[PDB]
Amino acid sequence: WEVPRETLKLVERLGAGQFGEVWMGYYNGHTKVAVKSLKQGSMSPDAFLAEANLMKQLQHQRLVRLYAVVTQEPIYIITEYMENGSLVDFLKTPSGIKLTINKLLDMAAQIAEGMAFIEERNYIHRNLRAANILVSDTLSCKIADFGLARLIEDNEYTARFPIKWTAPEAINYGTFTIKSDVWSFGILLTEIVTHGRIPYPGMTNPEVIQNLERGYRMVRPDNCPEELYQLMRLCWKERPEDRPTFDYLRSVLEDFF
Ligand SMILES: CN1CCN(c2cccc(-c3cnn4c3N=CC(c3ccc(O)cc3)[C@@H]4N)c2)CC1
Repeated sequence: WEVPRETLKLVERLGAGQFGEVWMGYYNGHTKVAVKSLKQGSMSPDAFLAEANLMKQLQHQRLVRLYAVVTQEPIYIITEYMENGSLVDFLKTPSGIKLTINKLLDMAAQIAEGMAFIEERNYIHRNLRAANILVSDTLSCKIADFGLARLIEDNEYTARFPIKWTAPEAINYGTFTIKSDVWSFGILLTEIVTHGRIPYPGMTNPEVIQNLERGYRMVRPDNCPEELYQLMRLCWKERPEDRPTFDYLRSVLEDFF
């Protein structure tokens, strides 16, 4: 997986944040890639490279594909390039805003498909939200930053804490399982149908927490199909055992229309 830095030309910076940068570049002259580079001192090379190791372990059409790593300073992780960047941002563009419910649900289904694979392999995401989904030129969706031992923020590698996607038992006890990812997925569905609106709009993180102690659930978003809302409400059942599998979520979303 290790390559000489010479095999890579970084062309254009796509973002910079607290822990490093992401660039568009070319690999072996012809392959368009994205390159995540570590800012020295942010974390150890091993902590950074764990993300690459997880992409080695889990390969799937709905998961972001690893091409290579460079393990001398600055450390690089090299992946496939996704023309439409992060789903959370794409949804806010002219093209994104004009997507039909049909196409949005196809995208939700692809995300449930990738999560169904993670579930079947007995991994967890822990960081599931529209920010961590990448979108290709043909609107195919790929899950990034899965299986990490840590919770990530959106400003680490671009200019911009994810309490709003976190299930109650994870807030209260630090219990993270595939069922807390199912919770996060229900929140992600609200992002998809509102063309990228922040969850619990006009609540701060502490207010969300106070509301969840009282059993609060977001209302049906404007224009959201009622059946899709009922799917959301299943993802948000208080007890993790009452939440559906991703296998089921995928099957419902795939055949939705
Ligand atoms: C016209 N478009 C051009 C591309 N733009 C854009 C903006 C921000 C990120 C991306 C973009 C495209 N691909 N990727 C991106 N961001 C992070 C990636 C990544 C890299 C390494 C890693 O370990 C995990 C994830 C990745 N593959 C693309 C969006 C607008």
